[PDB]
Amino acid sequence: APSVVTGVAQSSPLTIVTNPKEPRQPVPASDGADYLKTIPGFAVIRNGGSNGDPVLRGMFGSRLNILTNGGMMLGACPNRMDAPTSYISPETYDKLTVIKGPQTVLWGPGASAGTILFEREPERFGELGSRVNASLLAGSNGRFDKVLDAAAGNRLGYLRFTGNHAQSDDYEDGAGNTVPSRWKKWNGDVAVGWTPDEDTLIELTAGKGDGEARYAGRGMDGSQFKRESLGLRFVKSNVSDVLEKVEAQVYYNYADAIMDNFRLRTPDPSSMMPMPMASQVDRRTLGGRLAATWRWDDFKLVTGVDAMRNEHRARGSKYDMMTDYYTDADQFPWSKDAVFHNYGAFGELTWFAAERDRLIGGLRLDRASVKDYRQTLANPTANDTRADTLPSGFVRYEHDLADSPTTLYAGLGHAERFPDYWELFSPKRGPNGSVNAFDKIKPEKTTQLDFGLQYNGDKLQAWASGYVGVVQDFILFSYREGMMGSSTQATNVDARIMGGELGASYQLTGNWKTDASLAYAWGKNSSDDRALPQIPPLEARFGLTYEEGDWSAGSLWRVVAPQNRIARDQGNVVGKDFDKSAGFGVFSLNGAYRVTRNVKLSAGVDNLFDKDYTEHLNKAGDAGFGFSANETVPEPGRTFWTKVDFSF
Ligand SMILES: [Cu+2]
Repeated sequence: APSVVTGVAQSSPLTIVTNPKEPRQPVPASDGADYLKTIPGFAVIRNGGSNGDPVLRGMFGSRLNILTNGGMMLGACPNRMDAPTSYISPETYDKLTVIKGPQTVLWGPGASAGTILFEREPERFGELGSRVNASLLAGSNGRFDKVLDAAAGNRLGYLRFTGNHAQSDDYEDGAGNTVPSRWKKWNGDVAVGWTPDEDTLIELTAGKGDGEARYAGRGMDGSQFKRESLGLRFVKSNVSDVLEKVEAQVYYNYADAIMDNFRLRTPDPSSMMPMPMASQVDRRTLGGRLAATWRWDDFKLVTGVDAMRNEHRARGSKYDMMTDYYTDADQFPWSKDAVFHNYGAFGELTWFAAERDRLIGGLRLDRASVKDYRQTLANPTANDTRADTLPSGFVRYEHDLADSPTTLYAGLGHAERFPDYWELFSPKRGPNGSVNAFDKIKPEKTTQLDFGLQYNGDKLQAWASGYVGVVQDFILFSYREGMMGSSTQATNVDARIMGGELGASYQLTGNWKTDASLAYAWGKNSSDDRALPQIPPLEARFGLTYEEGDWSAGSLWRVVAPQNRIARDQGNVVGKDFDKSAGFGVFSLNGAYRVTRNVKLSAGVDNLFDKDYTEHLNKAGDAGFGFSANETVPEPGRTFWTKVDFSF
């Protein structure tokens, strides 16, 4: 029976696995963050119509470790207008995996909050054959998506093409105002795979993508988000009796971004930027991974190394005051400001004691350097390099109850994250006493305890996952004051965090089903005896479902508490806290019909009751567009969408 997705269970301890090709009930804006909105734990900062910044249990930014096909794609805007999830079209992947908390060491450094894994799976052709999947979505406000996934091959290897094109106009809020929010996005990507015998795979991949998006939050819109990307991966299997797998992969991703104030808006003569202005930035990322999995019937061991160089450059437009001329950014040389390296080694080990007891541990050690290539701002850290060695690891114990189909789990984790591009270069001020941020921001050290349970019964599925943690040298942003616009200062503080997520799924009759989910996050700034900023409020979802093995309808109610813990004028590189937030409820409806084996119809109405509201985390709306300099960007009002999936 064909459904429409509205939440995801925790399928295993701390681990959520979904297929991002299923329709989702608050229809996602064709980016990475909106596909995480359905998973309890995740909030999204809103910037406009798309390209939100994702947040997991209140943690922001590089604390989330988002990988696409094992590789890592970093954007270039100093103010994270193109966060790593903005280059992702989840409709083109096949699997989405979320691992909550510092509880894997297999996928790179600094995963304090969690790991997110969008991946393509290799084809499985036997005889000579072909396969086409395609989808079309029309919705309110000029929403149109077009998605294609096609492949061909036999048992010796395959060609696969995936690609999408998606766009929408400005949406409107619960009060009929239109919000600066149009966007456009395309992606094209090729993969060639060689399977010379059943144990061997060599796959080669490349693609490009591009997009634009109007940003209600910011003083500039994204007129270009160019992506060029390349990858190679080698996998052998059954190398020996113990050696079960050897994986090597190299990835190259390149981001090339243009933000300006004149292509998607007109400059605004009251603001700090009253003339046409364009900012061009790029980000070149090269990395790879080598890994061996060993298996001997009571133990599994995975050992590997991984590396990563990333480079960052900028160049602006000019504008002559006495001529009204305007020279563009591409008429000038790129100016490097930062290069980052990381090398790491890792080991993860599982013990299958009995069949109701499981022990997992992992360790990883990291060498992480950054060089500051800025010559001026003169620059007291010009051409300075700095590094650190960061041990990280975790232990998880899982035990199944002999009685019921219940699983309990507890785990302890410790993660050290080196500061990222935004934490060292983007803040105009560093800590009191510092020459700048690059010199003094210390790495972040998180120590967290994760616990929860699973119940998979006949009519009743349920899961919970809680966390408690301290964070030493949490990298906090303080906007505090303005002097020519708002300027930030990065600092290090100690903090306490705690929260959890739970959910439940009950089968009423054979056709009727209802589910629920709750998500909480709490955070204290222990160094200053106040709350942590940018924490989302407690939130709850209720769904009702009718399936008749041919077609289904669904109802959804999202209920969100107010947030009364705020730390005004503090936050991250993207947003600051200003006001306690109002709660709200939003109701939604969906159906689905299987027309034939190949053609599946879906449709929904989002926010049926046209609620006027704003999430706590959304950006502070511009004021060049009519906002009171602090009101946050409003969520869309009533919206309809319809989608056809065909798989011939
Ligand atoms: Cu920008």
